[PDB]
Amino acid sequence: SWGMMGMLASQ
Amino acid sequence: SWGMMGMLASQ
Amino acid sequence: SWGMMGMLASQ
Amino acid sequence: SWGMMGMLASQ
Amino acid sequence: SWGMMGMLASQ
Amino acid sequence: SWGMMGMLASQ
Amino acid sequence: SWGMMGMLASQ
Amino acid sequence: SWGMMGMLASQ
Amino acid sequence: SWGMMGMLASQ
Amino acid sequence: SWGMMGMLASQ
Amino acid sequence: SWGMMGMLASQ
Amino acid sequence: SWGMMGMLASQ
Amino acid sequence: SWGMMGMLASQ
Amino acid sequence: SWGMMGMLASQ
Amino acid sequence: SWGMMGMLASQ
Amino acid sequence: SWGMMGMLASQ
Amino acid sequence: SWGMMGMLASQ
Amino acid sequence: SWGMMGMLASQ
Amino acid sequence: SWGMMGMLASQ
Amino acid sequence: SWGMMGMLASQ
Repeated sequence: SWGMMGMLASQ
Repeated sequence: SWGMMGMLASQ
Repeated sequence: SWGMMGMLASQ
Repeated sequence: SWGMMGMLASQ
Repeated sequence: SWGMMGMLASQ
Repeated sequence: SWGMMGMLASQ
Repeated sequence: SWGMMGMLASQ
Repeated sequence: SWGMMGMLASQ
Repeated sequence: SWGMMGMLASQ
Repeated sequence: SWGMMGMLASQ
Repeated sequence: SWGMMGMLASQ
Repeated sequence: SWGMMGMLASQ
Repeated sequence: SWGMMGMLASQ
Repeated sequence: SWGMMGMLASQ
Repeated sequence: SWGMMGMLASQ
Repeated sequence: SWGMMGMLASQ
Repeated sequence: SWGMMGMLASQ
Repeated sequence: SWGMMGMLASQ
Repeated sequence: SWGMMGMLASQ
Repeated sequence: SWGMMGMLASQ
């Protein structure tokens, strides 16, 4: 089993 | 301004 | 079994 | 302005 | 079994 | 202005 | 079994 | 302005 | 402005 | 079994 | 401005 | 089994 | 300004 | 400005 | 089993 | 089993 | 200004 | 300004 | 088993 | 088993 999380934020 | 997030889960 | 979630927001 | 989200589940 | 949900909003 | 949503379920 | 969903929005 | 959506399910 | 999303599930 | 999700947004 | 994301899962 | 996730954001 | 984070777990 | 991230998992 | 975490922040 | 993670950010 | 950190664990 | 990081794990 | 940690900070 | 980590930062 495997999981991934990705987040990108910019102003 | 910008923002994006993503998640993936697999069992 | 598997699931995905994606979100994108911008001003 | 813009925003979109998506979800997918598979058992 | 599987389900999907998609939403898009804009001003 | 604009907005659209969709759902699909399959058992 | 299989399903597809496609959405396109533009201003 | 424009918008179109589509869904297809096959068991 | 523009936005499009797509999902495909196959069991 | 397999699934895919793709999203594109632009202002 | 621009943004795109993608996910693929295969069991 | 295998999964992939890709995200690209730009202003 | 900018910021991005990512996590991956595999058992 | 620019930013991109990617993840790949294979069991 | 293995996990990874990556973070990038900038002003 | 194997996994990879790559991130690139620039202003 | 800039800052990035990373961690990897493998059992 | 620029920054990139990468990780690879193989069991 | 093995682990790694890397940190970089700059003003 | 083996792992690698690489980081590059510049102003």
